[PDB]
Amino acid sequence: GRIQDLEKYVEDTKIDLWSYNAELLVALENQHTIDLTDSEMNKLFEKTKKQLRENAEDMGNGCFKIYHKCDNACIGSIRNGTYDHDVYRDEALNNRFQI
Amino acid sequence: QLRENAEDMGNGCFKIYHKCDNACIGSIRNGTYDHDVYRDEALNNRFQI
Repeated sequence: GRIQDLEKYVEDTKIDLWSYNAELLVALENQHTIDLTDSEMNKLFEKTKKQLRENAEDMGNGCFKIYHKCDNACIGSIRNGTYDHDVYRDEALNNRFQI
Repeated sequence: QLRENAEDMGNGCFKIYHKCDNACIGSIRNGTYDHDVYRDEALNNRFQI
């Protein structure tokens, strides 16, 4: 009777609370991961563009236009985060703002 | 606020293209800085030939 009735209550209480509680935990982390992943994408994205003082336009689909013959070393340089803007800057601008 | 008067140095830094006096530095701080007054000289400096 009565006693048994209350621990059935206690049981269902716990499972319900935990179920919802877990449901939120899961969903909150999923969002967090998806955020963190694409944010790091954005962070790498920014790193490139920030490094590229002026030599990069924005193509319109996460693409950049480089205004100098950029050979394997050069392409690899931007990847390596060592790329000097100065060496090419002048020719990049004559190309970019051509008359 | 900085229309044509700031590059991005690459470490949360800006390069202003006019000798910018204490008033000028303080102006950007104060959020009153006109771009126009200096804009022309900033560009001749920035896109020098």
